[PDB]
Amino acid sequence: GGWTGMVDGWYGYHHQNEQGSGYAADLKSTQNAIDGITNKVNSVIEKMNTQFTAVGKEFNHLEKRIENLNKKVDDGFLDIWTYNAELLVLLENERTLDYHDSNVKNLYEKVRSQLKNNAKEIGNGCFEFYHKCDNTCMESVKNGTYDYPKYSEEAKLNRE
Amino acid sequence: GGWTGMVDGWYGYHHQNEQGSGYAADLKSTQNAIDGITNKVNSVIEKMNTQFTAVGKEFNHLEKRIENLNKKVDDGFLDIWTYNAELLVLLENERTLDYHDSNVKNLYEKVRSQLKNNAKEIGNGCFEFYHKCDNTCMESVKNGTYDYPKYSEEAKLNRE
Amino acid sequence: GGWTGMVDGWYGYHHQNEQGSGYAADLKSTQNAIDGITNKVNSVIEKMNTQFTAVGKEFNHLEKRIENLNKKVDDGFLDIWTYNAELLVLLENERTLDYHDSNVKNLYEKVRSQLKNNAKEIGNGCFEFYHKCDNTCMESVKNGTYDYPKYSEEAKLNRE
Amino acid sequence: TLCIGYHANNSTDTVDTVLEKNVTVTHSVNLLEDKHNGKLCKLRGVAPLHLGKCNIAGWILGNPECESLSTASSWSYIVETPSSDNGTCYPGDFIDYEELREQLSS
Amino acid sequence: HDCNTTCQTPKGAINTSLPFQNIHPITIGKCPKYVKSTKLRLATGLRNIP
Ligand SMILES: *[C@@H]1O[C@H](CO[C@@H]2O[C@@H](C)[C@@H](O)[C@@H](O)[C@@H]2O)[C@@H](O)[C@H](O)[C@H]1NC(C)=O
Ligand SMILES: *[C@@H]1O[C@H](CO)[C@@H](O)[C@H](O)[C@H]1NC(C)=O
Ligand SMILES: *[C@@H]1O[C@H](CO)[C@@H](O)[C@H](O)[C@H]1NC(C)=O
Repeated sequence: GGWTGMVDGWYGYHHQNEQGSGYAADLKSTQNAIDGITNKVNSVIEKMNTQFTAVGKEFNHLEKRIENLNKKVDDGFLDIWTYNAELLVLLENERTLDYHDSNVKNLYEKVRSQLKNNAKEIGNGCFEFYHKCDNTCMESVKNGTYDYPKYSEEAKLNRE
Repeated sequence: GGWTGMVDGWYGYHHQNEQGSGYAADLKSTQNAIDGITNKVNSVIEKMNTQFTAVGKEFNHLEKRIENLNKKVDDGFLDIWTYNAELLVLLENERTLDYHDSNVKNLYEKVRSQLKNNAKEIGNGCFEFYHKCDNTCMESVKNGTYDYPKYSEEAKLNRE
Repeated sequence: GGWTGMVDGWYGYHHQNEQGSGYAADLKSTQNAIDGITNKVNSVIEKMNTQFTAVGKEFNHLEKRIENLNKKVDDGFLDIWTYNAELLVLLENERTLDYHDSNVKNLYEKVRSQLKNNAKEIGNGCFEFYHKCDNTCMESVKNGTYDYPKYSEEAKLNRE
Repeated sequence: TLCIGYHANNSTDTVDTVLEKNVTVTHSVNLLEDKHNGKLCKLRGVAPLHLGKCNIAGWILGNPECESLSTASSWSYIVETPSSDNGTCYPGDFIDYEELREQLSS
Repeated sequence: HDCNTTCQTPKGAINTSLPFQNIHPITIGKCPKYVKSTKLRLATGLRNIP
């Protein structure tokens, strides 16, 4: 589940260590996610460019066949737009939710890649360090700069 | 390839151990897959809500231009629906097949997560246990309750 | 980033070892990717099957309402096709790019599966062998036949 | 050993997708109807008005050969055969015939 | 015939509820849309590869 206490972006990290605890949004991921979503929503709206029209038409009592043709035209257009719009919404909502799931999955893998054998994969997005990992260490991991070799000795000594 | 002998659901497990062998559907996965597919098929059909119409129109020999307009209307609607329907089917069939592939991929990962270093990943969806894993053990793995620590000693002793 | 020097297919490998270096396309992957893309492009074009039509219609000055109906018909069809076409292109371009990303991701995993503990995952699609892996060894890996057990002794000796 | 797999059967049903063609699948449905029952039915609970060998002009004017037709109190649609030749028997212009046919259709 | 439908074509009534039909372009009723396609087969299952 998500963090109702994390309101500075869509995705982010929470930590607990010897020196303290808290959370922060991962704004590289969140901003990319935002640009993705923003472009998507705008394309849905911005591409549907209409012109000035006048829909209503008037016919007399001896023109029933023409009025009915006009109705036929309105009905076909109405069914097409209503149906396509429902499918577009349903399809995009599933894709949107998968996109979001992708972005957070990517962050997990980036962290795992840096930590390698110096942390346990436990669950709830958590990596349990096998060595002391203080605030400097955790910021280094979040920023993509974890210097794995300097922590590998401690990680194995705490397991041997 | 799939199991032609497994007809109690779309996804499931097969095992062989000291106490016996056989297979069973994973009904958590299968039911979720079913609800997904059912909602998808129903949305495709259930959203296309039409009204009572009468398509045919009649014109005389001095109304050729109107009859031709009526044809123009029928043809445009026909091309739109035929084309969109073909794309919808082709697109959804690919998405459907990916969805199914996703659900079974997810089951593999859940098992791998529980087994960790107590089984070898060999292929054909198989995890080879490095320790005796009897019917109780395998049911525990399938149900998400494998008690990894009680099998880790045996798994390493059979490898050391 | 890609290789501007690799022009014999969309996906492939590059290597460096004691006996030499170079690259080659993975044509199993590239051909499958091509068939996928070819079928996709062709379905977009080949399914939109039109008939012989004549669009223009002529009306006199006392038929303004009919001419306007004809315009209404042309405009509705135009808005539908323009919009759907833009969405189809935008949607497919994203799916196309994901498809390509999938195919190359799959190749990485196939290699990783064969190499197991005999190579380090370093990045830029690279697996660093922990043992001598000459041209015969690398071709064996690319072809799906790496005989892992014959290299595992050397790989651990170079790490112990 | 514990293995994760999936269902297979004897289905020969194939579908096409955007990336591949003739894919055999285990379960499949149509979105397309290609059957009808071969009958003209009551529409929304009301019977059609069948005119036999007469067309509407014949029926409404009283062509002598349409005398055998029954009078419907209501109808959902009108059915004429491709051979509904008995119409106007004294030649002339039936004015606004198409509009009358539309008004009497239901 | 003494039968009842929701959609009627000249070749006979349509009994059914799927979104498209390829029976006839001229219909009366709460009808499926006419298409030129001969097959709109939507997979519900997985690839049948034994
Ligand atoms: C797609 O399949 C259609 C149905 O044919 C069946 O599957 C193919 C792959 C062959 O095994 C055939 O003997 C089967 O009956 C074919 O009519 C069609 O031509 C195939 N591809 C196309 C559309 O050309
Ligand atoms: C439609 O036909 C059924 C018999 O199949 C009958 O029971 C029902 O009453 C009929 N409906 C109407 C409106 O006549
Ligand atoms: C045909 O209509 C009857 C109602 O009279 C309904 O019970 C039956 O399921 C329909 N058949 C199909 C194939 O939809």
